[PDB]
Amino acid sequence: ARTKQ
Amino acid sequence: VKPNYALMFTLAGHTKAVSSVKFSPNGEWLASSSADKLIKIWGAYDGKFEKTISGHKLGISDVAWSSDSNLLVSASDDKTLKIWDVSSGKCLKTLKGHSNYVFCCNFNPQSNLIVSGSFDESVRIWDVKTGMCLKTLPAHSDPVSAVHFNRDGSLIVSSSYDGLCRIWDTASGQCLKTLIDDDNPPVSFVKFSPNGKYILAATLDNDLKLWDYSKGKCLKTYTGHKNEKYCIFANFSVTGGKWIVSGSEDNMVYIWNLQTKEIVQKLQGHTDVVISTACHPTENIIASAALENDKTIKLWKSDC
Repeated sequence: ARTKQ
Repeated sequence: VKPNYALMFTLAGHTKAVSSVKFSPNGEWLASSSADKLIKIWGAYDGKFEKTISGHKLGISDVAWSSDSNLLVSASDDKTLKIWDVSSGKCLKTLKGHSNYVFCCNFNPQSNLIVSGSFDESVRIWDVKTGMCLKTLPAHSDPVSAVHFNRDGSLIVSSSYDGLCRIWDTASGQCLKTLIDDDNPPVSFVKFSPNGKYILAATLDNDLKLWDYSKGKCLKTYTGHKNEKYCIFANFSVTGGKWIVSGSEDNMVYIWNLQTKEIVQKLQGHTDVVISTACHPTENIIASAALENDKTIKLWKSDC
């Protein structure tokens, strides 16, 4: 989820 | 001196944004984690795909290697962390306890412990052998963006969207120091310097800072890149010249002179936010990975 803000 | 990193390879395979790239301690492997719920192992020198390790139910935000390059730990949105046997690819254990996304993880030098940070605002210390949680630290008042052990394992550093960076005593779990960065902007990443006397922290105000945590003094600052939205990894590149490496939201990899704070090189090629970068342990090689519109991993090499 690091890939989402 | 200014390194001269040039593109070695582009590693494609992940079906969604990549979230983290890490070099194994022995230097022959590169492990990647992605929002696609998979972990892929690649050859650090040939960029050759080696295998896919799966099991997590949801996206993975981070992965870390054990000191012997034999184990791998992952942090996922499914609220668990998983310890994997790298050679067989099977899940040795599933660490359960966090009540929300697990965002970051790391083994201590002894590799008998695992430290995790989660959106539940806690930092947990786990026993590798049993997979049990030994301690749950009420670390912050917002999601925890990063967790890291120092070189002797006695300390743990954590960063959080609450604007704080904290130093914890591993054995007791008691806080030894809390650092404030005046305006207290969200801390998106933190990590000890190789020697353990400094802490490199990234804040969502497009800024990176090297702190002497003991003295609570800022020794250097690194700016010029773009970082106000994602938790981008930052590194210490010590194989050749001493540099500070970090991804950036403008699709480039930034490399700074550690002492002069001067930008010595910007790597172009990725087509989306460069969310992660790692520095090879012995060679002047850099691994970078980007988000959804890219999904690739790039290996760069320099004479440095």
